[PDB]
Amino acid sequence: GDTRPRFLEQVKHECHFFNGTERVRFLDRYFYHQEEYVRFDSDVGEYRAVTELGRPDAEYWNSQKDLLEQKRAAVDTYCRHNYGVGESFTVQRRVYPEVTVYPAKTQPLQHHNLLVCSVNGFYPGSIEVRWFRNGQEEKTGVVSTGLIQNGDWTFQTLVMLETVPRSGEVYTCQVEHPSLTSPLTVEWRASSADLVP
Amino acid sequence: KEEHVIIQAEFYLNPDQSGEFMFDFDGDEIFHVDMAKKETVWRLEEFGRFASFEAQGALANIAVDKANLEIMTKRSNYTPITNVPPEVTVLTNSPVELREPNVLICFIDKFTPPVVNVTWLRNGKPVTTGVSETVFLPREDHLFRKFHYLPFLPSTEDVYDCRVEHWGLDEPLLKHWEFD
Amino acid sequence: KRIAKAVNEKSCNCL
Repeated sequence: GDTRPRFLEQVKHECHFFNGTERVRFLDRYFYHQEEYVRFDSDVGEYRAVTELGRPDAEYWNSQKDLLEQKRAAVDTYCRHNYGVGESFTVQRRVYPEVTVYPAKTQPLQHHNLLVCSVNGFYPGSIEVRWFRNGQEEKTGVVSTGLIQNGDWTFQTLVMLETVPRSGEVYTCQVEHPSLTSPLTVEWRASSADLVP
Repeated sequence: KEEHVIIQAEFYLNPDQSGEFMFDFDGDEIFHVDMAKKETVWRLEEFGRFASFEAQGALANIAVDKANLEIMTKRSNYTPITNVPPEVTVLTNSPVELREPNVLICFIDKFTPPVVNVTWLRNGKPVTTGVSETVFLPREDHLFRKFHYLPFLPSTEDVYDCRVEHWGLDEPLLKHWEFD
Repeated sequence: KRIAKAVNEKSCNCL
């Protein structure tokens, strides 16, 4: 096979937005492999070497007046402009979660089980998932996958509750998320899965 | 604390002569440019309904990336990249139910350089039907991530693996999924 | 509406 050495250049032109577009920070960042070597930060207003590999460029670019003026205007000509273009389908994207609750294993009541609250297909990533046992919030014995990006502008998470369920108990998974216009709860009733009555 | 980040991320890699030009919003791809076809490729079709991007502009940027790479390679005395092997996870898109269409996701994370071979296997055999993949997606630590997808009909019979090859690995890396 | 492209600056070929 081909095991010749590799050499990688990256550039990242970043726009960071705070309180809508009230505050914007623009970064023009250049990398050799993973090493950032030179950067323009709009909070600074000129290029700075990040490593010694970048020193020749910070000096050279900062000596070009038209160059600096263009980068100093980027917060508007580039960042706020592109925020406006994309807002409706990015910033304002809200996709409602599909929520499924199930026991991890078919187990008779009065034995340990894991109750799974699978929260799928949602956007954006900010979410709170809570477990309740007969209306009391459970805090211990709660394990999750964390937030999983699917790569297609949706997320999922599985949030599991360790418990020993008994006949007549009602467990509830509650989701809080920006897509909701009203509350989202899904119940699992222990008496719906009484394997050995 | 910031609310959102938009990044125009690019790379050029030697000696492969491979490059990429994409935009990222909060960690998801808006689009990339197919530089062979000179075409803007939107990650979700619907993004192109109102927005546009002049794909030729990417080619100009990639030519600067190449020229810059040549310079940085010399400045570094031909210090090459250190291979960082991927972490691989296989996921389903939704809870799995027999005979209900689903999608296997192979998530390839925390690796560099951005050259990888990913093959879906059904019962050990490469699947080259109905598969899709993303371009290389940038990480905040300047490594890469990537997704490959396989629509499937769940059964008790079949098993699946995502096979990943990368210069940082000692052997092909297999991540398994089967019905439970 | 058109998405704006950021330009890349060209490193000094400081020979």
